Amino acid sequence: EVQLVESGGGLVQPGGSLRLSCAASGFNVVDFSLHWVRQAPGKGLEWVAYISSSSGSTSYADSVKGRFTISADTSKNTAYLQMNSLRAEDTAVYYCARWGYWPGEPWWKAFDYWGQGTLVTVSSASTKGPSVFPLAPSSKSTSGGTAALGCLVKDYFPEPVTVSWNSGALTSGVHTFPAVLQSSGLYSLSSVVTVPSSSLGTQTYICNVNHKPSNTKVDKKVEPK
Amino acid sequence: DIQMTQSPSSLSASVGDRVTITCRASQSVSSAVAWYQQKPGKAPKLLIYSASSLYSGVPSRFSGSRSGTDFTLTISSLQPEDFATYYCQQYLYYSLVTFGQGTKVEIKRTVAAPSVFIFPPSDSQLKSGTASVVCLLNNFYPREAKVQWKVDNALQSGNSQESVTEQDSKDSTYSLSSTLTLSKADYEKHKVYACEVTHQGLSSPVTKSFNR
Amino acid sequence: QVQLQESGGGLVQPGGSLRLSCAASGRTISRYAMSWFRQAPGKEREFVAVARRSGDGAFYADSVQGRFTVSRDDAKNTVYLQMNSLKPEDTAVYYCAIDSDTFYSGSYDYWGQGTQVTVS
Amino acid sequence: WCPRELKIDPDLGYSFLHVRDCSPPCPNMYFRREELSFARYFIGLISIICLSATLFTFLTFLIDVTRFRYPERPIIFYAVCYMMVSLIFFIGFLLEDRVACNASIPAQYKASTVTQGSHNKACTMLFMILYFFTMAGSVWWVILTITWFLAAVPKWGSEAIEKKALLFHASAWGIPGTLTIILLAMNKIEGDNISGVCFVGLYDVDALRYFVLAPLCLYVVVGVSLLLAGIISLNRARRQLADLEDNWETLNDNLKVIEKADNAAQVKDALTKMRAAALDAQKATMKDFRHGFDILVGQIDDALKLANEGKVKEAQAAAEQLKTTRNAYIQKYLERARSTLDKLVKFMIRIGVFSILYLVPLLVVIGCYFYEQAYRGIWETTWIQERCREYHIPCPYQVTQMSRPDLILFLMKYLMALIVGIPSVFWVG
Repeated sequence: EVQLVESGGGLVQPGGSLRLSCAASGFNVVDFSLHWVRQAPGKGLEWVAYISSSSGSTSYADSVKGRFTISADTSKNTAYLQMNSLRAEDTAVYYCARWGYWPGEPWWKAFDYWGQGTLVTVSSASTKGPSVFPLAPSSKSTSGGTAALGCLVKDYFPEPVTVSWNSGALTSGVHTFPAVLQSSGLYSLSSVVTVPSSSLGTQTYICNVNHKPSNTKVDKKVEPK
Repeated sequence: DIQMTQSPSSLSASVGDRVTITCRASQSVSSAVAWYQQKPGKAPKLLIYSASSLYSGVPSRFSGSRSGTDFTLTISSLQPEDFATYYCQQYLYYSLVTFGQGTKVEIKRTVAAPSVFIFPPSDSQLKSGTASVVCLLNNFYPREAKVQWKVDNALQSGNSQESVTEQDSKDSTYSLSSTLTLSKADYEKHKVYACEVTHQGLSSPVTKSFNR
Repeated sequence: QVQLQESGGGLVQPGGSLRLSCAASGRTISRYAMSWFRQAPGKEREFVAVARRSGDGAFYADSVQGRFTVSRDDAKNTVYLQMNSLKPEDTAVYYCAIDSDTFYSGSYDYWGQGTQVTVS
Repeated sequence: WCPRELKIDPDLGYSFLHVRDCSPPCPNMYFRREELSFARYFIGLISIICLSATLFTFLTFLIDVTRFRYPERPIIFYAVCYMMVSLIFFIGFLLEDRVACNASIPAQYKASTVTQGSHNKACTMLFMILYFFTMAGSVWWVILTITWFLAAVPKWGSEAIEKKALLFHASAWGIPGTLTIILLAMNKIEGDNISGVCFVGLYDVDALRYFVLAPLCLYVVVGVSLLLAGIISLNRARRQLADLEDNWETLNDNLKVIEKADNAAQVKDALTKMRAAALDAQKATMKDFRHGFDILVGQIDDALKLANEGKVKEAQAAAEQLKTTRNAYIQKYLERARSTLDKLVKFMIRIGVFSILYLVPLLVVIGCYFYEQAYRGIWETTWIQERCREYHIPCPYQVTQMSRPDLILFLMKYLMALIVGIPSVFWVG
């Protein structure tokens, strides 16, 4: 079956350079045009590049003009995209799409087959471990009813961190939050859980955070005040 | 240059309903628009091309229509799997591809007011020196809510950040956290801190306060 | 400088259907959203429903879902709230309201007076 | 049910009021004497001017036999048919009741009555001409709608309709001819007294039910259906030619905009409207007339790829090669289409005016025929109830339901059945 595989994403510094690769299985790049479309985190799709391997008809968007470069190889059936002097707003997930040629249905069919798409981010700061802090519920905050426990993790890079409650024992009524970028360029996240009365279960609630690139295992305790 | 204005920036439709999404082209782009489906975390899959033709593989629920410079996607039946983001693309040429802003089709639900809570900082923060106060809204269906921070009835701007979860699986609800960060030199200024929430399910804004 | 008037209701026998209207003067409501709220003794100031503009739809509460319907016409500047299966515990006054934020934050700045309703 | 003053010897076909050997009276059916005189004078007054106008139309035909081509030739057979109709209806006024009436005889104690049957009377010939040419005129209007259809959907000229003229005459004198021989075979000829002619569907309910009113209703349905089909097929092919003209003029004007322009920006901003116009023009449309737009779009593609690479004069040289492709395939197709689609506009306007000026009298005649169809039993019952003592027949038992029909309705029916010949003059002069 015809398919596309993207590779090359990772952490890069501002002003750096990166080369993404899109490999095709099935069709040939000489019979189809290959496009790159980027999606910023929390935003919509915008077209960033395209290539026609039949003759070479490269053109880009106005946001990346004079800053990106696209090419293709027919021997390895691949398309490469190179970015030099990356700005901080170029962090996105990049998707590889296939578009046919005039005339007929192949052109009228738009981007038909899309790759998995790989994520590139602009690393303003190097890696560091998360700091796990408690969010102590107030004693008078709905005494005898449902009260919220929580752990706030701050100042961790890169993005993927996993927060678990009692090694996954409590899963009902939990809410982990999508991480946000601070003004310092660092990541923050909060995890909350609502438990009813019972002196909050009279057990030491724990937050086990997993941050693999910093290989941290901070299993913190949260207690009422 | 050619701009596609996709009007209903967020739709809320239930199972089996009929969904209409519109897209307006600035220029007189011919019947070359494509409607795309994107599930959260994956790549777009083509639904409709040439403004009328269904793709080989997509169900016959989807259909497209063109009226001059207006383009419409109609989903006759809304299966639970058809809850994704839908995009409008004009393709007049390879180098002119401009997308729409996108419509997030969410699940309609009975409106519930948020259960707001506020957390004071910790001793670990004052050992660190960066005070963070968090105020969370729990289980409110319409996402259009807001929260303001009061420091002795004073408004603060630019120092609060909001994080909102996507719609849940069981109850199809939301959860939001507003975090305000101060330095300790900026912490003991005034004595009380309040977070007030306004939501369409709440008549009067609900305030949660704590003194220092 | 803007006012909103409400009508309908009164002393209604149980099980019936009504149609309570609400019309605003002093400002066009082609770019705003209205809402209906309920105030009862014991449990004060409950929420009923919200009507948006033409692009969006209409949203309802939990104890009123399915048995109500909210509609809106912008030429005459009127919004309608409908009743069905009116169980007689709704001995409460009904309030129309208008949102003061175009981004639907629900900020209520022009409430009105509220039409009283008595069932049984 | 028939008095001694109204009884005839048998086996002559006389059938009035569903009883053998009876016939309606000649001078008075239920109207006044002065009212009948005024109605007869009014019929003669319209008849003389109708004969004059229709004879003017036939003289206009006679001054040049090839003046009207076959897309509009059936209007002159329409004119001659309705000139014979008006001539018969004027003969009715001139001859009063000397033809479509039997004579009285005091010695036999019989009264003047309606001729109904063969006998040896010119009323047979009058029925032949009147019914034949009325049905023929209606069928000729149907044929005119057919000829407009042949000039609308399977677009023909004044040659292909000529090659079907023998079959057209065969129909337009065959359905009226066969219907006339059927009605003469079944002995359903009757006689007027108001006007002075002979016709079918006057004192028999079924003859007016499905041998006069039903054929005219079928003709109207067929004609309106064919007219609406022509209108839809002409205004689909008009607006689909209108947008293709708009797509082509926004391509030709923009090609001039490109040619006398500068900079690397407006060459792209103008060519991007060319490509959008070319794709929509391809959708309108034969295989060579879609492959041509296919190679034009690719020619815009070759011009647009040079413009993106910041080459301005090469886009001028690439766009100027579109002029050869336009002349080689289209641009003679438009003024040939705008002529065949604007003589058809004016033909459609004339046939619409003719239809809206002829159908309304025809629809009035259909309505009055329906009115005479409905209340036949009530009218005859009122006749019997009012005319009982002087005819010595037993009076009706019950159900009076007094209803004397109005002179206005029947005079309208005799009025709009003759003004239909006036509609030719508008096309003649």
